[PDB]
Amino acid sequence: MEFRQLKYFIAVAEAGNMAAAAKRLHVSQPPITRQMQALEADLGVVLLERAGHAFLEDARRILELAGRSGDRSRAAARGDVGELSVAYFGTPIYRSLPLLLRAFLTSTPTATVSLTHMTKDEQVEGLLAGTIHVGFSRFFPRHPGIEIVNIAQEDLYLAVHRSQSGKFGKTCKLADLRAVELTLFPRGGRPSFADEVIGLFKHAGIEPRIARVVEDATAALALTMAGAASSIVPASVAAIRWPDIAFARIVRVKVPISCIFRKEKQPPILARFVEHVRRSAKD
Amino acid sequence: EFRQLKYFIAVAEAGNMAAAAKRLHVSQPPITRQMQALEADLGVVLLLTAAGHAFLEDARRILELAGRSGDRSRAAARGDVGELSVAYFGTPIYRSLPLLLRAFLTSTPTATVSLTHMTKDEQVEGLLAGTIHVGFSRFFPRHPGIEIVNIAQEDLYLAVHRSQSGKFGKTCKLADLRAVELTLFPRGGRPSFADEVIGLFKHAGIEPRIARVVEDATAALALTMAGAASSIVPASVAAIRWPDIAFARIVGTRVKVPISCIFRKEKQPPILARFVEHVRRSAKD
Amino acid sequence: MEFRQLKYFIAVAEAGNMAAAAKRLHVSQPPITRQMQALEADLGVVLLERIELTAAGHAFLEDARRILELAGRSGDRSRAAARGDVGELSVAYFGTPIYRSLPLLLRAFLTSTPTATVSLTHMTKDEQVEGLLAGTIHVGFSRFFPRHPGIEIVNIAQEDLYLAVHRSQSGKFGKTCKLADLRAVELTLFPRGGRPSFADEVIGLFKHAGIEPRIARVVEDATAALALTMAGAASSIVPASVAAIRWPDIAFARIVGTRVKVPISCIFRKEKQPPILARFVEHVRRSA
Amino acid sequence: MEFRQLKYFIAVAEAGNMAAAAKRLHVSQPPITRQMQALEADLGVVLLERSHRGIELTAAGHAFLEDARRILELAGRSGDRSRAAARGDVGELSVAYFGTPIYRSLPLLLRAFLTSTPTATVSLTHMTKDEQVEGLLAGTIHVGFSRFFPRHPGIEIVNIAQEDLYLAVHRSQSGKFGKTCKLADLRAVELTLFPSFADEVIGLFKHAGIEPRIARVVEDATAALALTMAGAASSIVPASVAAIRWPDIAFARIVGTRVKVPISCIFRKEKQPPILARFVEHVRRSAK
DNA sequence: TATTACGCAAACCGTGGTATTGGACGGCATGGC
DNA sequence: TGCCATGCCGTCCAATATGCGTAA
Repeated sequence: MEFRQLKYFIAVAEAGNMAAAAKRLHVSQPPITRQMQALEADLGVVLLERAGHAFLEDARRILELAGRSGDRSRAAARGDVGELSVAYFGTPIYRSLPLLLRAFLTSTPTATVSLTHMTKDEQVEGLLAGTIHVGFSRFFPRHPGIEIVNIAQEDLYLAVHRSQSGKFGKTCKLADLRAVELTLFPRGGRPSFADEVIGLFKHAGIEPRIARVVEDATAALALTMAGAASSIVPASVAAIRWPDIAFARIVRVKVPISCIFRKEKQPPILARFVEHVRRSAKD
Repeated sequence: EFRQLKYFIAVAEAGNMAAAAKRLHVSQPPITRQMQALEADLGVVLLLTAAGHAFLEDARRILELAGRSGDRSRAAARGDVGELSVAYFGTPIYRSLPLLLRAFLTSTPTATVSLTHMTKDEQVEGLLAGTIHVGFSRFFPRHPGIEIVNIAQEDLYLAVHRSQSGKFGKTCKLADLRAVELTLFPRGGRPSFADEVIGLFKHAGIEPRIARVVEDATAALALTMAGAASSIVPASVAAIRWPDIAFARIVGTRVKVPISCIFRKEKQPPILARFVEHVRRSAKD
Repeated sequence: MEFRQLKYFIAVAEAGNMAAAAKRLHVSQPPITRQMQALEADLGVVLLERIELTAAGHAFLEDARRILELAGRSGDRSRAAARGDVGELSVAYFGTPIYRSLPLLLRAFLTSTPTATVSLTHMTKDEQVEGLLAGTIHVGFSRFFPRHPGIEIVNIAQEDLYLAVHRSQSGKFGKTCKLADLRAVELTLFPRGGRPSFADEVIGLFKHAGIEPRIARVVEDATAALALTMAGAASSIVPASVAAIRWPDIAFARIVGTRVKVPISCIFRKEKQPPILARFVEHVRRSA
Repeated sequence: MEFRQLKYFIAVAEAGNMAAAAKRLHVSQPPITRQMQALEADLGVVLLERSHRGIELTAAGHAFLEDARRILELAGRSGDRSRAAARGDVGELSVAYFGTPIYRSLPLLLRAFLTSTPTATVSLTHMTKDEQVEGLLAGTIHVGFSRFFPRHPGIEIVNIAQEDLYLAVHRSQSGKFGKTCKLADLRAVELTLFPSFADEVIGLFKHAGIEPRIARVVEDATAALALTMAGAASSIVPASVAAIRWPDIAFARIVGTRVKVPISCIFRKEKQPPILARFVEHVRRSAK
């Protein structure tokens, strides 16, 4: 079986004659009878004569998917349809990353996403291999073939129990915070949030008081919700109305958002994300 | 062209063009030239596969309809009933669904059957698009236009190594299992069996000690046969007499799992209607 | 078998080389090497290989970290006994109760018992029963536990369940919805990989109510699920602790039913209990 | 904080008088009292009150005496745990399988290895021959099991045993070929094969001199057996598949010169872990 | 009106030792209660 | 008279350096 025999058969069916369709497609009569006579051999039955209803219901359905299939394969390359395998790590989940995907899904409504938790490292392997598309965290070291895109900057906020709201007012700076018993995060991750918080202190001269380092951002505020600790978080987390906790920005003391992706052989839906995240960067 | 699709599907299988030609007894220049012609006729980079995997999917669909148009037309001319395309997910494939298929093929002798493995969700996509007439599994969520009919219900059986066989006996309750290392299944087929087993445990106030979930039933029973872990199967598998594995009927009130099938109620082809009449005719049996 | 042979080995396995480790330890390379060849003698197994660790190296790593962090706990365990303080209650947790539940119990406990402190450690519903029976953890919190022969399971309270949809979907369910109201909501659950946990009970509670539910996705934790919900790509189900927090662009709707509660629970080894856990267990039972 | 003070302070407490401790320790007394100064200086707390009649443990004395024995078990017991890891006595053998050996062959090999290494475990995941090698090289999988493995750099094939082939046909059709049969008897039978495998089966007819009549083709073994016991197909299966008493299926031993499929065992050549290093010790030895 | 009988053009395949100096830690002797 | 601390010194450890149109 081949394609010409199916369009012929449909044309011969709609025209009711092996010559009325021969003009409906602009070719002489011998080939009309040359291919349907050969069509009834690629099948075995006698469709028409000087089972035909059974093979017609299929032939119009074989070409229908053929045209529709071409419109999928092309639109797939245009990145209009496709699942984005997003990987993440840490603080930008609470507010940052969700707004970036929902804004990207407004940009490309047919696309879907799949979240896969991964450390800043397992992203690099996951990107250099092709398991994931983008990896979200804050502090990424360079890697010979991975490009970073710094999107924006977040403020850092002190978290404290509501009982001690007035003890630090609305907002206070970094030096006001030498005796605060900061309990940071995360335990996992070789140089992540806490390590850079410690860094912004030494660059500011104050050696920080740190009592414990817990697993999550939500584990440091868990201790704060019980008054058993005080922590410091990005503006993403402080945007959430956390019960029993009070927040205060810290006043050259920002941390960034950065997605990482492989620079070679980029899938289309990934490049449509890169398009939306770069236009969303400078704005 | 039809010669083009084949080549492409043989090339996505192969990964390189040289091996694919070996599978077609052709050379590399022919398939390369035709893939160039096809990439140009479609308008998408298909190269080492590219973002035109959707074309691979639709081309598999097209060749499926080509074959199932040939065979369909033949059997329709013969006055036969045709070829009932049945999908299956999970454990029914082991014993239950084969008996149902035999009971249908003997009653409708002019009819044949074809099996392709799909998930509970892949089965609804197949029932819609016209890929399959009926799908078979255990726990189906309702879906508009699709109808579910459970043929019968099966008992559950603990499956433990023949050494740890005399410990449980001929039958055992769920409460006997509060400290048993259960290796369940199937891993990754959406909510299916293992989730129902956990639900049956959680329904009796027992949060179960579960150590593993492996590929399908055969992997769990292979870790059982290997004296590594015990599992829970339904009676379809337990009635296959697996070597070195002993089964004890898990007795209880809500300890049973159904065999259900799904089909489209909109446009029911005649073979599907005959098979549904048989299935309902075997609802009480 | 010597403490400096432990501090050297740990910094080696962490930095990944016998030079940045000596840099991280303020020593030279010869003594770092000389103490490892002495370490490989008292134990008898090759730990390091030209740097990665042998399987002997990793199994010995978790032993050496248990030793050092034990001495660090004792360093403060003694100074608090001098002042007669109640001390450190090492508590573990797994799952949804960390968002509101467990913070409030520790809040009230640290009010009634003032001289005590707490350490939070994220373990698994069976990684706890290991720590309990070994003493590394006093009480571990989570939802659904299996009975273990040495551990006493105790329930604390019930929490409700809330369907989590985007703020736009809020009118579809209003304030209250039942389980059957969700028969066709593509749900994104959690936690992924923490043995049988939350998602497996939600699958049960539907299955218990005769609803084989639609499950779309399972992600790492609750935070990752509500993220896909506040982005519109998901609709989730969270307990009361997660919903008691006001989350942006997310509308929570209570699930109404006669068997739709999930519990708060802690576990403790009932054999040789330290006195601070006793002052703690006498406070959690009073919560009922 | 060093180990010598831990053995002393316990002996000082167990003796009740530091003088008696030095004898049980086979040392002179001035070390005892001198070590306890540095011990209480590194800790920064008072453990012992001294009189002319002996000592008595302070509040820190008891509180640290428990921490002391706990540190000293692990120090001694960490050596025995590390020797087991290096010895391969402990470890999870992460096996990956593909196809028909899972029905009987691989279970018995895992059983024979576990019988010979009882303090070990097995994680059984399912992978394609390409996922195995793409995983063995990376390291996510210890050993891969399947029928026919392609020679690849970095790995090592081990053809351990051979399995005869068996005609699978329905119980009704069972008297048509006998308890055994040669390859040529199967000229007319319509064979529903499955992969890989089905490529090698046709090879076995073609290598004995037959162009077989292939009817259908699935890609699951239980899918071929399903059609067979349903009265819709016949197939050719390994002995592991025929070893299972299949409910309505009958099996007939295919006999002939070199008509058998092998059981192959694939693993990475370099840098093999202990639990694998013993497992291959059990693979090659059991080849007899 | 549908097959047939032709020919020509077109399609398409063959780190680990070595040496020294500083400290640790024990063992005898004395002082303090 | 035990029992605990304090010096002094010697030895050991450790760490830096073919497929159509045309014709029949």
